[PDB]
Amino acid sequence: NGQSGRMEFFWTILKPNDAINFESNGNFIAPEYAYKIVKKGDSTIMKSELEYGNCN
Amino acid sequence: GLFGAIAGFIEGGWQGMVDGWYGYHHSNEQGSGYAADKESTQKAIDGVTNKVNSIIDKMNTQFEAVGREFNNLERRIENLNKKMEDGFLDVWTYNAELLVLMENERTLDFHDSNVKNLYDKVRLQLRDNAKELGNGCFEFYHKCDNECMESVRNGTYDYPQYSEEARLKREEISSGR
Ligand SMILES: *[C@@H]1O[C@H](CO)[C@@H](O[C@@H]2O[C@H](CO)[C@@H](O[C@H]3O[C@H](CO[C@H]4O[C@H](CO)[C@@H](O)[C@H](O)[C@@H]4O)[C@@H](O)[C@H](O[C@H]4O[C@H](CO)[C@@H](O)[C@H](O)[C@@H]4O)[C@@H]3O)[C@H](O)[C@H]2NC(C)=O)[C@H](O)[C@H]1NC(C)=O
Ligand SMILES: *[C@@H]1O[C@H](CO)[C@@H](O[C@@H]2O[C@H](CO)[C@@H](O[C@H]3O[C@H](CO)[C@@H](O)[C@H](O)[C@@H]3O)[C@H](O)[C@H]2NC(C)=O)[C@H](O)[C@H]1NC(C)=O
Repeated sequence: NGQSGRMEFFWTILKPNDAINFESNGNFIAPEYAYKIVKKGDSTIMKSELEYGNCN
Repeated sequence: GLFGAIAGFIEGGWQGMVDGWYGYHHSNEQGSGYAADKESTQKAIDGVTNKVNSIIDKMNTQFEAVGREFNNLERRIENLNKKMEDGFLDVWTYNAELLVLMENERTLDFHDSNVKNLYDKVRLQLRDNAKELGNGCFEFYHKCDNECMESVRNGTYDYPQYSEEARLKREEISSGR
């Protein structure tokens, strides 16, 4: 995509009441938005080319 | 098949008996007719129904594939994941197919058994008060009306009550007509 540079992303799960500490000096790509895990349960990531069908 | 009754010494079934799997055809002066044996038919239905439910139920827990993804240097565990998941599909497929085949045999032989046993219920009731014809039928040595027919079909046939009439007939038969 026209770039010879590379971007490398990382992640962690930050428990409630815990904190995450960044320090940097360059080349940092900082967080803006993050995700609360609001509810957990059974799901899956299906691989399908299809789109939504209005059904149950 | 194994018991030699269905499509054996009784050759072919009755298109005109609709209210059961096994039963009777009777024939006397007052006519003819078909009649299911309710009790054997119900036991058969009970039997096959429990069997099918038991098959469904035992296959209830059984391997359920899950998608897992792997990167370009996890080719070995990606393969081990694939073969493993395939490994179970094959086992269960074998289990299902072979179960169907073995139980179909059992089911078909089950029915054969039910008909033999029904014939034999009649046989050991009548004894020499009737003549075994060899084709699934009995020919009485005495008159057996619609009421008497019902007694046979439901276990109530009284042998001593007709035994006298039977021995008298056998004597005429011996003279040759
Ligand atoms: C991310 O933020 C969270 C919220 O801001 C932080 O949670 C907090 O943890 C700290 C410990 O690091 C707690 O500090 C004090 O804990 C108790 C006081 O108890 C309080 O909470 C109780 C809840 O059960 C109440 O029942 C109490 O009445 C009271 O309100 C004390 O043991 C300490 O006070 C004493 O000690 C310190 C020295 O450590 C002195 O400086 C004080 O003056 C005093 O002498 C703790 O300070 C804090 O209570 C807690 N916050 C909440 C809302 O529960 C979390 O730690 C933070 N994460 C990181 C990684 O920093
Ligand atoms: C199995 O079926 C048999 C045939 O129905 C039945 O036997 C019958 O029972 C009674 C005996 O008391 C009689 O039924 C009635 O029939 C006529 C109707 O026209 C009446 O006029 C009679 O007086 C009589 O009360 C039948 O005669 C009798 N049949 C025979 C062949 O014995 C059995 O009871 C049934 N078995 C069971 C366990 O119930």
